[PDB]
Amino acid sequence: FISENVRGIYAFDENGNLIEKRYFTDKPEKVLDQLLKGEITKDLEELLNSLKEKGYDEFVFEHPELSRRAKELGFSATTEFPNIAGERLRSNPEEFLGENWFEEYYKVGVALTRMRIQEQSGARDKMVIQAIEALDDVDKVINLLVARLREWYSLHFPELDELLPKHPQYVAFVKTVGHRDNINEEVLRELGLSEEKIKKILEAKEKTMGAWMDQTDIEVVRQLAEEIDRLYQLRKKLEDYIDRAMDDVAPNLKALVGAKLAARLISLAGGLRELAMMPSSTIQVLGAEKALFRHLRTGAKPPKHGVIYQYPAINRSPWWQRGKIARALAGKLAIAARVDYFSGEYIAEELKKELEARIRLVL
Amino acid sequence: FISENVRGIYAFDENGNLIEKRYFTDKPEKVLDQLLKGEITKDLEELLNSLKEKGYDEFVFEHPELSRRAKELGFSATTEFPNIAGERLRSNPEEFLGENWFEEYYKVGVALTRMRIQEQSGARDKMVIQAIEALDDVDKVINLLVARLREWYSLHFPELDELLPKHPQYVAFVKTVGHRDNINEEVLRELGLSEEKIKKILEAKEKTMGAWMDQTDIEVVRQLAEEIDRLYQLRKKLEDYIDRAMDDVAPNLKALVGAKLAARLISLAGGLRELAMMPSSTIQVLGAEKALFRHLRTGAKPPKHGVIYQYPAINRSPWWQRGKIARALAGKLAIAARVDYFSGEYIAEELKKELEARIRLVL
Amino acid sequence: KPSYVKFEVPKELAEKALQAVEIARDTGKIRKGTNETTKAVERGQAKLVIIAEDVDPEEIVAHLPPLCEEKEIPYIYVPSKKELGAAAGIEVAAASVAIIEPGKARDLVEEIAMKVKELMK
Amino acid sequence: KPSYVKFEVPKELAEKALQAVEIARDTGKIRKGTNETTKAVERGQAKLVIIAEDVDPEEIVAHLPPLCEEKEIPYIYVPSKKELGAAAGIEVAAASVAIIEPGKARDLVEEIAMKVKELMK
Amino acid sequence: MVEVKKHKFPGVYVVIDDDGSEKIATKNLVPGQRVYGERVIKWEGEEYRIWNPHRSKLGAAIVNGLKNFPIKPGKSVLYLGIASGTTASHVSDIVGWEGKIYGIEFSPRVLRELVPIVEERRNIIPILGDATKPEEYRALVTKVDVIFEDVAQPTQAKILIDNAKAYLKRGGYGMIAVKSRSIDVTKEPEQVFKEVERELSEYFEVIERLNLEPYEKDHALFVVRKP
Amino acid sequence: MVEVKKHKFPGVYVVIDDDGSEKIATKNLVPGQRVYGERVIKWEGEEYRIWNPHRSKLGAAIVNGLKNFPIKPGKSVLYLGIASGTTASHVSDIVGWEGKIYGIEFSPRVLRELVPIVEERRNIIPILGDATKPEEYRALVTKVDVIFEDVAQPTQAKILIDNAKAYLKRGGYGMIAVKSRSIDVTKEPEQVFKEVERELSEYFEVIERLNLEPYEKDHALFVVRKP
RNA sequence: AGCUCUGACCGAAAGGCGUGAUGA
RNA sequence: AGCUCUGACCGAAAGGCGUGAUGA
Repeated sequence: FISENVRGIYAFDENGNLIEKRYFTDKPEKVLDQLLKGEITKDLEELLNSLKEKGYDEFVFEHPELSRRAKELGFSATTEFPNIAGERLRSNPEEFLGENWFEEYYKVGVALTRMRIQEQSGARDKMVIQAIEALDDVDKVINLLVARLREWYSLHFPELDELLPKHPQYVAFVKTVGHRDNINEEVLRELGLSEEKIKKILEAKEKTMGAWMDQTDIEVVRQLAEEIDRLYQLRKKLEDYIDRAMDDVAPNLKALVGAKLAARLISLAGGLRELAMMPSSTIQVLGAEKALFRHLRTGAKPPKHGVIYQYPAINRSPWWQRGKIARALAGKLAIAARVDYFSGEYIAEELKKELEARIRLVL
Repeated sequence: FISENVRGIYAFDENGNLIEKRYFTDKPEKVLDQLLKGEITKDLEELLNSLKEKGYDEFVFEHPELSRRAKELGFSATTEFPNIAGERLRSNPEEFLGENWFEEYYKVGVALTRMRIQEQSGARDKMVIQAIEALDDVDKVINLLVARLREWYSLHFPELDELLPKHPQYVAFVKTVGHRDNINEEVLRELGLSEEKIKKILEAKEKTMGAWMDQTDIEVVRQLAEEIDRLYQLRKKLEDYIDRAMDDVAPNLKALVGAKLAARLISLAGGLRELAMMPSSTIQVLGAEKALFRHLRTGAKPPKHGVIYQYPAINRSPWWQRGKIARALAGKLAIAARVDYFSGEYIAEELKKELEARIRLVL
Repeated sequence: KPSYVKFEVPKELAEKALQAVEIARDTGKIRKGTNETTKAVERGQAKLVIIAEDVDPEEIVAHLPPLCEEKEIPYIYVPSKKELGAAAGIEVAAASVAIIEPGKARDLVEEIAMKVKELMK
Repeated sequence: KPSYVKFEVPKELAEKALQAVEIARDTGKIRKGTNETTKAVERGQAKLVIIAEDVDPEEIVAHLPPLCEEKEIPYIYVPSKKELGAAAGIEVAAASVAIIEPGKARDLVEEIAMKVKELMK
Repeated sequence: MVEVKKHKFPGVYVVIDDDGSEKIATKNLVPGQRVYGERVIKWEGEEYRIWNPHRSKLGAAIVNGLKNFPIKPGKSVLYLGIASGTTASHVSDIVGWEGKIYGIEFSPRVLRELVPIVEERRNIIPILGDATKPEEYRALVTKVDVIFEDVAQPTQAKILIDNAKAYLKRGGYGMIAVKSRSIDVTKEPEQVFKEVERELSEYFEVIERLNLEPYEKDHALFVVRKP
Repeated sequence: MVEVKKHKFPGVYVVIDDDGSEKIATKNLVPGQRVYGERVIKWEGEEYRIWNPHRSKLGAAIVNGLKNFPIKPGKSVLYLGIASGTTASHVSDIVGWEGKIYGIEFSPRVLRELVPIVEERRNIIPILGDATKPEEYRALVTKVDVIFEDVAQPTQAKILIDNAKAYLKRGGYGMIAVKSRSIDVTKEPEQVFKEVERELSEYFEVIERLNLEPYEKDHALFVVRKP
């Protein structure tokens, strides 16, 4: 059945036949970026329905997700690589693309490749470092404009402070629910909200110790909320950025310990340069003196060694053990950094593998 | 010429005569609020253009702002009270309004009022107390999210950090100008920016120690700037709220020291009831934590600075003198608190005058 | 007929209090005035808070009755405030006063107490 | 032919160092291995940092050259690592080592110093 | 015991109440209402709201024998400082259905306590305003017959004259209650009272002054005519 | 001194340099262009791009007498692991104008260093992608004649089979370069080389292995063909 | 107040180990 | 490690002042 071109989305008859196609109405490079990764677009759904006009319940794709979320919407589909369609097109492209077809595949590709590739910059180890602290700020900022909104709105509705302890849903409530007498079973579940939840609070609306607000006292407070819920939007696009320039900075540290933790590690370094250029001993313990800051200075849990201890494997394993695993990931990490600084070559699956099988053990 | 009704905006001829009229197209309660305030709306502007149309440069209004911002529209107007028009309409309204014209002046009238008066509440003293602190939080938050956007965007343009030290502009630079090469004289002035400022930077743009960013690095930072910019906006609407609820909480305190400092004093109180309920001595010194040092490390004597000292009269007044002036404003405050608590009657100008003339002096 | 007066005082029962301070000013203290009267009330130094029915703006002491009920103290309105001034330390008017440590007049006070406690409902 | 080797080293001036260590391990310390080698270079503890041209991935020490020109330390590549291991304390390979406190070899050291300052361009 | 018979003014009634005495009182416009919690009394078919001189000045004014009183059934009066409405509630009774009152308070909390009243008693129009700005209400009022100013504020003398040019119609009256410290707390009551009269007579004719004792202290009600 | 005459392989050339010796080289596809900063020599009318075995593995494999070499003028090759371009800069010269290379880097930073080049030399298409997932480029490519996989990565044996099914066409060859600790760092190179040979022979016909010494340590090229 | 991990030795064997053990 | 401003007396006089002086 279905596969995609450098020009359009084709849908092929079970034998060899063309059925129908939908040409790309945007810049192809832009639509392919969405399709190739498994994402579904209008041009593809414009198709699916047009196929079901002709009467097709049968659907076959080239990517696991095009088939998954093809079910998540209507249609019954199944994933198969070099399927009849994908095979018809790459098999004899000239058929579909004319006598110049390569000069085309060339353009749309070089084009798409300059889409996903950042321009040449020597600052981006730090631009990340900003972003990674910049949302450690957005995190202070959010807790605080929450404590406000919490007790402030708890003048008009005290109960629901410890009713909705999960911050984002407290917020969106205030942001949409608004005034106390607005709440109802229907729009209360619209938020998440178990069917018990929609009960536990709904009695709390009907009875209450809550003072009265009007179309004005609300409309400022429901203006706090609209803000918290854009700061959140800012946090997403802050991580959405780290997890991208982390492809262009340290593909390796990224692919090893994760884009965030890779940015944090680069972070208390002073940069990428100062990371690759130090031992693996100066690496394993790092946020140890940022997490040990909790006995005599500010105070918290019994002091936690290191930043890198957030590695799922460092964590799911115990005292006695653990320890020696940090000493290891510590090692791999120093390496990933130099390669990353100098080369960028994705060697990450090697040490990733050398680590995994590494320090199997005593107990 | 031009006077407003409970029904439409009428413009009359220099003698007695009609000319034309525009009826209120939305809820008259709504339009009038703006018009009566001195504000200019479209119903008005739709008229005057039509009046120019019949050849009138001549313009007169009953309000000072309707004329002053009518000139800020072009047309040469003037302010005169009970002008030929207002006199016409208020003289014999049933000419224009039929026989039931009062029943009308009534509806639009009770209607306009219920709009401007806040609904009965007993929490509103504590609502202002959030909103006053809730704007001090928005003040930590802003200095903090500027601190970020300052050095992060300085990677790309270090210079301009100390160039535009006034924050609200640095921000809007980043937010509109965007990339270091988007900047040009035209859009540099549209930002504020003296005729030199548009150079002192434009020179730096042209050569800089600046790192390099592309449509992606920028697009995030310019997204931090779009947030600073909505936080500022969230400030405006927070004080705007304070200055309107003071009306319904402490009309006097508000009319005495100002809506902000009013709400502040209501804050380190526990509310109005407490503010009202206590001496003038427990008032003059309120915000007293910081006066200033001389024994922290040095040696000297201790005394104190309470909130109310920002009263322009306490402030422009000197050493020797002053705090005798605090003693006073403290008292008229305690009185303002009580009538404000119990009554609401606007007695302010009485003790405002009791204070002004008060404690003129020895130097 | 001020609206900050809860109950209806007799014009002597007052007078006994009006002179109850007069000589309660001696071998125990009083605290003249409404600023340092409100002082004593919040800190409990108040034995009985005596007030005036004259005082205007009627809101200058209109706060005392609620503050007193809260702090569990008896109060009284002596219908004239110029007399209350002179009956304390000095001529010039006293909108209200209270007594901290009656001194001379120790037992000479709660008379008014037993009487205020019922009369006010 | 690795690209992290700046200067072209003599087939001999190297083992002199490869052998300038072997007995430099006697009443003066050494700090065997690349980790504690990098350690010493950041703390000034390094006299001469000797490396190998074998080591791979070639990014495991590729960092030493830049870190030295910084911390103002001379460096030399001995064309084999397995050599360098044994010539330190132990057989198993050593990607680089350096000299703290030459000990035996005190002045037998800077011989390579002069050369290396002229060699590297 | 109560007896009720016509008082000299249209829309005022005298009562010989329980014992021997005389009080004034006004016909309740909307039977069943009670505004400020005052003593209604019942008479043939009808209820008359007592009006206590201690509560409303204009009540005290009339018990002190106010000579002439422009506020009479059918008349359109502008009322500045209408507050709760305790004081203006009564004039509503007088003025009557073809009467009209434009009430203006400034504090929003007080005027509120009036707004529900004006549903039953519909000859009143609560308008949140500032007398100091006549024009802010320019579009909510129509030229009136009497202006009425309470509003204890220093500029109150000019307040009346301003509104008077805006609204008060040629040859109609207006009358103001003055509290005298409202104007100047330092200098002697008559002197401020006397000053106030002059400041007025510069625009009106001041056809009367009446001091409000024993009820209210150091006030005086004037009535002026607009030429 | 230099003399330049044709090598046994269509599109490869030999040179007898300054003194006595032999190096290989290709005819630069776009005169004036210099990719990895390699020595270009001139000949009758055109330039020849020297090719150094220490840089390109398939350079070494060709100095070590690579037996058969499917990459020839006209052939469309899928190049997996195309890097800066030093290593496919050459096959571009051989393949020529009617030839088409599809390059796939993963690390975006290195690929970028290619992208400028392929403006001039327009037979290569640089594609950001992960060889592990062949479908991620499913619509940017067309069936090839040769596949070439470099990519020091453990699964790499698989990587090749996987792509050879989507793209490589019947009886099309492919050649992969294996580093042997890319796959298993611990166990003996001639061992992994074998277990790898076996892994491929499950899908291909393994038509060759050639050790890459002395140039590169412990690597080897393999050629396989597609049934 | 504001800043530093440890450097040959686990395994019965197999031999794994400075391209980090074990101790933290 | 957490808290409270002070309470008759300035003016030469005029008399201003617990409905707060003066000292902080």
